[PDB]
Amino acid sequence: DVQLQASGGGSVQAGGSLRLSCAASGYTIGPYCMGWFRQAPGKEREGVAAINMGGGITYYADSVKGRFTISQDNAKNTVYLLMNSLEPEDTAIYYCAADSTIYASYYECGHGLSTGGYGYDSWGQGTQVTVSSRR
Amino acid sequence: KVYGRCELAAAMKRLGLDNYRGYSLGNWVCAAKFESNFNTHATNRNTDGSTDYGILQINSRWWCNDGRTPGSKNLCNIPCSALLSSDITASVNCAKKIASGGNGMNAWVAWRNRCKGTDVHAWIRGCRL
Ligand code: NA
Ligand code: NA
Ligand code: NA
Repeated sequence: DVQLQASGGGSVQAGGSLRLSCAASGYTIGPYCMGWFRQAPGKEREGVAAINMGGGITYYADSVKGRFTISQDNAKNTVYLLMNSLEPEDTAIYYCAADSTIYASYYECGHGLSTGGYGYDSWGQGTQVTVSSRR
Repeated sequence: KVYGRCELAAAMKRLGLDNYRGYSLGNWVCAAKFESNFNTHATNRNTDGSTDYGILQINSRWWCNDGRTPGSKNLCNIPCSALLSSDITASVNCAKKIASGGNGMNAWVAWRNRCKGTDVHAWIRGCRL
C-alpha cells in the first residue's frame, strides 16, 4: 500500500532543464532503491538513473551521464532527477519507481536499472516530458 | 571459522532453517556458499561505507550496528561483530528476520543468482541430518 507521487515535467525547449521529483509514502522501512525509467513510443523502456536510499550511491544510463543527476532528500523518502541539456531524443513518459526489498547483502540499485527494471516493484503513473526543437 | 558443507547444513538444521518459510535446508547452505564460502569471518566493505558480515553477508546499513555506518538502521538489533562468531546462531536468527521481510530469500542477491530455481537439495546430499 505504498505510493509513489511524482511532480514536474511538461514541455521545454532543447538545451533546457527540468527537475522531476518523486515522494515515496506508505513505507515504514525502505524503499531500498528509487529511480527513473523512461519510455518513448517507438523504443525499449530505458532505466535512466537510480540511487541506493541507504548510502546515496548513484547510477546512470550512459545516454544521460553528465547531463542528469539523481539525488535524495532522504529526510522525506523523496528523490529528484535534475535533467540539464535536454535533447529532443529525451522526449518520453518518465516513471518514478522503487525497489521495496530490504536486501541482506549490499545490492547495487543500478543493477535492476540496467536489466529491465528487475526488482523495481512499485511504480508511479508516469510524467510526460516533451523537449521541443529550437527555432 | 570455515564450515564444511555438511557441518553447516547440520548446524542450520539444528537452528531451524529447514523449510523455514518454505525454504528447504539446501537453500540456506547454497546461499552461504556463494555469499561467504562458508567462512563466518567473511567481511566485505561496500562503497557506501557499509560492510557485509559473516556467513550470510548481512549488511550494516540495515541489519546490524557496526558504528561505522553513519545514519543506518539495525533491524536485527545486534552488533555486526555478533555476525562473525564461530557460532552461527546470531546470523541465523537475523537471517530469519531478513527472510520474513516480504521477499523471502530474494533479499540475498547470491541466492537469487546461484540458488533460486536450482536443485537446492543437492547442497545437503550426502550429509547426515
Ligand atoms: Na523489489
Ligand atoms: Na555479498
Ligand atoms: Na547499521
